Amino acid sequence: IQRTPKIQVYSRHPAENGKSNFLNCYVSGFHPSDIEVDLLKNGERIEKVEHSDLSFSKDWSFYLLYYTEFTPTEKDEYACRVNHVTLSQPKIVKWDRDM
Amino acid sequence: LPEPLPQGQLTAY
Amino acid sequence: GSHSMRYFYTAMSRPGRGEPRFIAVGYVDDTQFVRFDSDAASPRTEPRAPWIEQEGPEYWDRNTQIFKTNTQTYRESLRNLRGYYNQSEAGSHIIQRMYGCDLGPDGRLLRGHDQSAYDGKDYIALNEDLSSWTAADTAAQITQRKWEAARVAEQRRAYLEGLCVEWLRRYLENGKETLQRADPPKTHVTHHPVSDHEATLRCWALGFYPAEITLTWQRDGEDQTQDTELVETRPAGDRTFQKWAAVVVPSGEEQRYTCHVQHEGLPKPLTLRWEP
Repeated sequence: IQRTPKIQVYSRHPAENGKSNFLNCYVSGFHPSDIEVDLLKNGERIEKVEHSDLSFSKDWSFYLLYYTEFTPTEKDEYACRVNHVTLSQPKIVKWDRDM
Repeated sequence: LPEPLPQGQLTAY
Repeated sequence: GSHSMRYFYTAMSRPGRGEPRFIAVGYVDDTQFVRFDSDAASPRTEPRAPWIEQEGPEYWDRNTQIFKTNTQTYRESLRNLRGYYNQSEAGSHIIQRMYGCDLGPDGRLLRGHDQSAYDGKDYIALNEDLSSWTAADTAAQITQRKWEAARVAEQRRAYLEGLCVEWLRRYLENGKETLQRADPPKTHVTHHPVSDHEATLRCWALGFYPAEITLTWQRDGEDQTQDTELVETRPAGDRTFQKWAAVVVPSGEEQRYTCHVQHEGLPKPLTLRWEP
């Protein structure tokens, strides 16, 4: 069978409005490995997002870290959009600086 | 260092 | 302390979109140090940690030959397993291999590992004796018999007890400033009211390495395992990890809750409470 991805959206460093940081989207626990991940800024896709090399956990499920530089503000909204064979529609997870 | 190739033919599954 | 080295191979077929892709990544504990991808413009073993860069050309060439040969062999293996399961040539499948050695705090071999899966399910594994196999089904038994006839277990054992341990020790020395350095978690508790009679207490652990950590909530000294929301430990991107545990508590009873943190970087388990 297949396994759907777990998704976490968060920053590398504590969020400080106006200060450069890194926005991360960690997808894990999925199988097969093909997966599409986009990082969004106010609904728009961020270009040049980088990701880690494919690896997996002891239960064989895969994990990947997608990341890009970003500067947190009070208004700007960030999120991660994930698509996988196990999803009938892309899953959107908004960034919450408290999560 | 990963597992080196054997002397003979690498055995497939 | 204790350390381990692991290589993770992923071979994925994709009928109609070229030959199966082979990716290999190597880790020492929770630090990746090498990668190989058959889909790269110019497939070659590449460094992913500063301390491995000092290895000479011979090392990289050796690695690349191994991965290039494995790339081809896994394509045969994917064809073989498709047949073992009477599957059609139309579907995409994946073979994964995870292997390596574990060392104790004294640098001695604790045990070796060599496991494989097909489409995410355990297929065949080398037993702890590094001499016999455990096959998951009648298909894996074909591989088992083929590997027993070719004395494959002996090759795996020779590696796991030899080069695996020797090179892991070398890496641990060359990267001792990081690989043998445990960074304790920076901890704190946040408070988030949910309603007039409930509030969320979230215990944070940030900037720690390695990833192994124990984060739990206690109410009056009793573990709240069932009522605790525990997110998976996640990478920060700077080698460290993050994690949090949360519990929803009755307003005014916050002081009855204590967060406990256990981490190699900590000489003694920590106990925290919400500090208004």
